[PDB]
Amino acid sequence: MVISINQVRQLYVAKALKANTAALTTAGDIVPKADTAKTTLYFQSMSPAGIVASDKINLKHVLYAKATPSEALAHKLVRYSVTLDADVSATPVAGQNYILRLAFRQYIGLSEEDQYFKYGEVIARSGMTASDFYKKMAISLAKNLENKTESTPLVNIYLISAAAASTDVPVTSATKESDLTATDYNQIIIEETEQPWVLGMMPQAFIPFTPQFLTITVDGEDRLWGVATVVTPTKTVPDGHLIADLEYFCMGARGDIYRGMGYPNIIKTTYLVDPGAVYDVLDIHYFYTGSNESVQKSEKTITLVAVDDGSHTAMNALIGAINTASGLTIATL
Amino acid sequence: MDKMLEISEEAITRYFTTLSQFGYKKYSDVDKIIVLFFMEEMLAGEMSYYVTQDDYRNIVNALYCLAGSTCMIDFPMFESYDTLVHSNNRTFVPRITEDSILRSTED
Amino acid sequence: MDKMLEISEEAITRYFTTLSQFGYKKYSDVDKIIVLFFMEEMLAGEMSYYVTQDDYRNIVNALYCLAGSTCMIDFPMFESYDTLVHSNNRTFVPRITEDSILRSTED
Amino acid sequence: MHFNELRISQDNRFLIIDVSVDNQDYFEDVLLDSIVIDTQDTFVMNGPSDNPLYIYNVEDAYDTQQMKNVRLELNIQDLKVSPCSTMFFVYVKSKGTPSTDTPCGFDKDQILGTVINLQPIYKQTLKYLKEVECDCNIPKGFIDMILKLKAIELCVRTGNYPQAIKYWNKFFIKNNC
Amino acid sequence: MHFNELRISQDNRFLIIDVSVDNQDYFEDVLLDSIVIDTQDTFVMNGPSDNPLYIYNVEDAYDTQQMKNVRLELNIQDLKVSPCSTMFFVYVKSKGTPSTDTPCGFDKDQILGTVINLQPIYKQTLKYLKEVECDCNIPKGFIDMILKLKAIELCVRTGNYPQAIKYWNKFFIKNNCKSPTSNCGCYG
Amino acid sequence: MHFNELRISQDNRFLIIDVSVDNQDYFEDVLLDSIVIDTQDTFVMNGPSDNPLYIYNVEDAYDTQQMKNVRLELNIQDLKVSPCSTMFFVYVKSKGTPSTDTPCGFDKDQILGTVINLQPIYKQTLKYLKEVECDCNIPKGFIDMILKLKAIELCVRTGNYPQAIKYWNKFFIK
Amino acid sequence: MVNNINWVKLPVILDRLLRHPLLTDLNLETAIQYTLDFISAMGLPNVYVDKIETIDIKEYRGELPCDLISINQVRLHKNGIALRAMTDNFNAYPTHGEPSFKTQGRVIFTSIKHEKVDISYKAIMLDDEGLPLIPDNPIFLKTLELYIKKEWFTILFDMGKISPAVLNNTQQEYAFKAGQCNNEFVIPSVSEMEAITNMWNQLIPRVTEFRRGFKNLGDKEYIRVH
Amino acid sequence: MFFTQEDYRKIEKWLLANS
Amino acid sequence: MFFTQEDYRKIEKWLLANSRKDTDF
Amino acid sequence: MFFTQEDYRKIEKWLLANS
Amino acid sequence: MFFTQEDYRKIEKWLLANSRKDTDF
Amino acid sequence: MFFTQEDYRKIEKWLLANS
Amino acid sequence: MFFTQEDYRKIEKWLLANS
Repeated sequence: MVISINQVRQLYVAKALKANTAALTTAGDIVPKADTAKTTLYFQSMSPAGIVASDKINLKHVLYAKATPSEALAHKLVRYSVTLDADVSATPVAGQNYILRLAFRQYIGLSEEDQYFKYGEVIARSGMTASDFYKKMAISLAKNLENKTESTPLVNIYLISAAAASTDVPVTSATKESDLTATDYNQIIIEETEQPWVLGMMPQAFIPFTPQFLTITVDGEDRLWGVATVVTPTKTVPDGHLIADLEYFCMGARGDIYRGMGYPNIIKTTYLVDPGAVYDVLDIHYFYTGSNESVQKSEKTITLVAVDDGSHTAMNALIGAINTASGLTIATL
Repeated sequence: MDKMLEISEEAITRYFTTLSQFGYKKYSDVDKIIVLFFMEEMLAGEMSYYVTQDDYRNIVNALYCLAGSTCMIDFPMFESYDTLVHSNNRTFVPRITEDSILRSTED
Repeated sequence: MDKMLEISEEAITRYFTTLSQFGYKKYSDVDKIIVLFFMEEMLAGEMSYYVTQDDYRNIVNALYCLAGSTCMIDFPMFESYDTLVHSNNRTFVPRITEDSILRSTED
Repeated sequence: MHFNELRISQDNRFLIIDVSVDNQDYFEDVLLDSIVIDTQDTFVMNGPSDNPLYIYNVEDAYDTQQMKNVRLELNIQDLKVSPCSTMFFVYVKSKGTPSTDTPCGFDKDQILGTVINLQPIYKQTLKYLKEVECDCNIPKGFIDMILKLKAIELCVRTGNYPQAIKYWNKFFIKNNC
Repeated sequence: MHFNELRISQDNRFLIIDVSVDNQDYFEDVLLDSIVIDTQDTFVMNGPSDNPLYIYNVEDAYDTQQMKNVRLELNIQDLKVSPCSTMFFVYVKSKGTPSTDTPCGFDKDQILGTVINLQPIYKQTLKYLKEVECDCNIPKGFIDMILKLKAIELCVRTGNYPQAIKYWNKFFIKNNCKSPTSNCGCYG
Repeated sequence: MHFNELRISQDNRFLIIDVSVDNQDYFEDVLLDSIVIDTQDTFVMNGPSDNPLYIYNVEDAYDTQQMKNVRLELNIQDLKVSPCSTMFFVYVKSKGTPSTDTPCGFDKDQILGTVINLQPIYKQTLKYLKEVECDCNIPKGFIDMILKLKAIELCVRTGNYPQAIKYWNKFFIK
Repeated sequence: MVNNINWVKLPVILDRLLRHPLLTDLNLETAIQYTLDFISAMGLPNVYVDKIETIDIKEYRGELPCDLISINQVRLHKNGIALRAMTDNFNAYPTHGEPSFKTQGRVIFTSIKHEKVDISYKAIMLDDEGLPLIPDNPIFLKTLELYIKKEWFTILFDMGKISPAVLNNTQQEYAFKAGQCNNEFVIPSVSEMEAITNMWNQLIPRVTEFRRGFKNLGDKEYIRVH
Repeated sequence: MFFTQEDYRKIEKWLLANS
Repeated sequence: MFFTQEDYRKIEKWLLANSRKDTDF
Repeated sequence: MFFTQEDYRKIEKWLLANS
Repeated sequence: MFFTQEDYRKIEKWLLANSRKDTDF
Repeated sequence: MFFTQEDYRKIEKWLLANS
Repeated sequence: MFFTQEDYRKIEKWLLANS
């Protein structure tokens, strides 16, 4: 991905902490070095082909140094409870055509003028209850939105029984009428899904949707058919794909600005992040000032990234070694 | 009310006590005495039936400008047992050292 | 604390002792007495639950401005056995006139 | 009757009322009736005002010693008032006839409890102490605030609530917390 | 042991006493022996005086939680003292032995509590209340009354009782109030 | 419980702490518990503060009379503080009940010892003496330094550490 | 003023008066009164403390600080434009321009309804006790001593307890030292004479330093070279 | 004791409610 | 809460305003 | 004022007395 | 490190805010 | 003796840890 | 503060004192 910078953004991966210069053996370690007169902080790392350093943070020229956890950088997948509107008709009437329209807004482009509209349709009959109707529409949407021919994963749809009321039964384009054996289906939850990600070229972005309904003419009136209420999210998209494209961008300052442009001839930078691991981020934003008439500021930042294991163990040790060496009060997350 | 009567009786008694010891009271203070007993007369007669609660609020807040204005009118004392910082006499009675799922637990 | 109590009692007792001997105390020092006992009741009441350790630092470092300000308030004395330069009572006991590869040795 | 605890919660989100009836051998027949909340805008001297902030009836909660103890945690933001800049007045009523051996003066059915938020005063004291830490001089505003608080305390303890409202609204109304 | 309610009724009739042993499980065998009421004019440094104002032995009653909590509601007219110009010392004597392992200093057999009528003092303070409003002047009377009260409070809670009587005699012994109307009143 | 030597090394690289328990017969049950280091920034009157500079627990070193005596030598640069402009407060604790025959006031679990670097003071005295050599006049800064040092001594021995830090920060740092 | 106003407490004058056996019944109570009388009769502006304090105007009226004795200027808090004396006889009175003000007691009558105004005013330097604090200039001390001496000798001479020649000598000495003190506290310093010079020599006169707070009364007037 | 108009409204209305 | 005679007199004087006699129908 | 129910009953009782 | 009854009272008043009874479940 | 907020936090957390 | 363990034991001892 391509992000905006405050005149630079440099990233260093904290795969291990070693506390001294002569202990840097594995690639990806970190030692926060500072002198006893608290005037300069800098970070020595073990790059995969040598020891590198950071830029020399003037500790009085710091603006903020705040460390952010792994759950504050995870995208929540929004849901939609699609139900029958009881004030129009509690049970589906036996003549009208019941159509649900899903309105996507960033289907291939980035704009909200690049839209997409997928549908689901049921013709309601006599003797068809509310539960037998939701059994007929989750199959109709899974044969539209979750088929094996669609070019992109758009949404994920589930049904909810009234006995369970929390666990999702997934419906895909192979599920039949006889697989779902429940007489108490009361909603159809449509959930956003994770779009594909190729490192640095196809970043983590999503396709949003809004379920919209057609009319059933219940009594000589074109009443809207349903109501779609947004539920609280349950599934998260983890932080591995964001930091892997964030390290892929920030290596371009200390290294090659191209990454593969021209392929007999690249300088192949070896990366340290795993895209299947969740990470914590500490971003120290400092600046530069000449001690003269030019007191004008040149803003910088150094982003450190450490692995999250659930209890924030690898980042809380990284914050404390910066706290005592440099004398800054970074809040332990 | 039954208290405006007491305040007025005290005020005029003090007024004539001063006129007994001295022969002079400030007429700027006699004006406050006059306001006080006029209000006492009006609220304790056939004119109180026009009084709303907003009128009562305004009347009380106007009368309390007279409270410590002179020696004759004095701040009334009412029966009260409260304060801006109340006491905490609740007792702690733990049960079988039992923490709840998150909070502690008593009887 | 149990000591803000003692300081406040001493300060107000000295205040009233001066008002017994003389008939005047500087109101610039009555201000300090007011601040002192207001702080002590602040810290010995229901408002002692809102204080962090940074707030404790600030409160102590602000109260120490009142320490030698007037005769009513004095510098409190605590039980201390320290000093800026300490005494070295360690003893020297080498082993049969021996040394290490570089230096001396003891028991 | 009497108050067990009457404060605003330390999180500045709840107004806690805990009432109990006196344990006396002549107060068995006395129960609790209702809780009425008033602010400095609606307060009137003669009992609770009309259009009160929050009326509470105790027989709704319970389905007899349960009636003699009541506790509440009223979310202040549901009352639609500022927890910093409000002076809550809590009235309580008995609904009960004490025994005939009641000593003179104890058969008071109604009580009253005043409530203020102490955080703003605490922060003001910390600001003034920080000013004191520089150059060891006491701001006159600090002594003024202390004595104004003492004035409001005297007014409340003496029952002179209207002038207490006057002092509060004039002096302490603009509070950050 | 501790005090639950130590107060004089605002109608200037009743010196209300309500003492109860502390509820911890070392204080079963400790009971209440007697209640001794003493005044500023008959005070002694240690323990109650040999000429108290009123004595009340608890054990001359039902003989166990009824002992552990006691309440007295003395009429002050019977004691033949002024409710407002009198400062009372309430001594409560314990009967028993606390069980061992208690932290020391909790096993205090005697407890003392001071009582005063603040209503006349508030009457005096209300006179100088309005000096708080006026700016450009120090509210000298308000500060003086606040310090007068605080001296007695401080000297009581520190145990410096003799100076507390000295201050009380200097300041508030000439307090005046409306004596309770012996014929009771109709109200409710 | 007392201090044997509480000094900053002459090389300005180690902070020497050598604690011991008193030899009298009724501290036989009493041991040494922990060592907590605070500076002029993190001190609080009521014992050691939160987020201290350096905590030490003495069971960790050993594997009982060895626990009655302890010696530490902390590389000051590892503590990330300035050895020249830092005033260290060294707490110690006991974790032990003395006998029932103790004379009153002697049973105290905690002690405290203040530490500073005497090298800058020595250099200032040498500079002022050099000034005195020229024309044999006493600079007033020298007398001010002497009296302010005596003021900090009095504050330390009376336990008035807040005003002690105030004087230190105001005069011997800035 | 060439010299500086180093402050000392009032009984420094009683140090000096009571050398005279005929002034031994003077007290701090008398010293305070006669010192305030001398401060006012001399009217020296260097003896007062320059203070600035902002107030709000409710409706053509504002509350005045407690210690105010004189107002150097009044200006609008947002614009900074200074105010002038109000010549208008019907300011806040309607029927059926440039802002101004007027001050009598604790009230300032401005011509603006609702605005905040900055007042640069003069007060008295006080002591730790709420008492006046006097300069230690020995000219000022000697003149105040002679003032108090002259008043006390006038009283004694009205009684007939002082020879008229004694009072005449005292009045003569006090008159000369009053002139001396007046000149001492008024004559500009060298740094003040630079301000006066910059004000005086102006090829293009500057006549609008009242709008500002007389900030640029003393700036030099630099002409470009052509 | 002092009644406002609203007190009289309450009393009279509640009496008619019980008649 | 206790009512005395004059409160009752005020209550009756208020209620008399609303009511009439039989002859007034 | 609130006029809890027994106050209304007192008012009824008094009024109904000379009824 | 000795605690008096008052310190325990402060501990009680702090802990009471965090705990509730059976009825409050 | 005196407590701050943090002291109470430590005490209550240590209580809950062992309950 | 820096509480020792034995102080915590004292606290729970005195809290379960009213058990």
